[PDB]
Amino acid sequence: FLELVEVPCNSVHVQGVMTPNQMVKVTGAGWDNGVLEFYVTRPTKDTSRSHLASIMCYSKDIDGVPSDKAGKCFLKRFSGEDSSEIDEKEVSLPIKSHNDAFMFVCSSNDGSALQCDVFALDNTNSNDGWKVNTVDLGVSVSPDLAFGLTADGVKVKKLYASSGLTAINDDPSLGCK
Repeated sequence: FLELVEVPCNSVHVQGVMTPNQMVKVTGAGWDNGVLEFYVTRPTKDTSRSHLASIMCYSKDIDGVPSDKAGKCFLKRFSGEDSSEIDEKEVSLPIKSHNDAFMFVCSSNDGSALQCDVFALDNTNSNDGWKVNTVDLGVSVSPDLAFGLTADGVKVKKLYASSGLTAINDDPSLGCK
């Protein structure tokens, strides 16, 4: 959307702060097993990182997932001061299954709040089209935010950021290649 450039790495690490209206995009075709986690981390303030926010999606198509979790997604917020968990909350997102294709598109409208558009193509009925819901992550932009996925076997993971965003593209520890 607009001028998105692929980030040749495994996650999107922003240099500095996100100005308003730039975007980062994380896409995949699904995952193999377990929970899908979309993360936003920030630098801890020795040079380590801490979660700022997390979206965890439980597949409706894996036997044994609790009935109160299966096919649901949850937003976990963390304190931007002591890295403490503030709260968890169910959020309405179109990702229902680990066989769905999906995209996360995150931006800050005013340089302060972070929100993401979450797109999914439901595998269990891929004959409907794409669906999208927007989620406010309920945290504020900090310098040097990182965005990515943590999951067992994400299929065809690709990453993009706005042209005007400074994204790390040469750190071998981020799988940059």
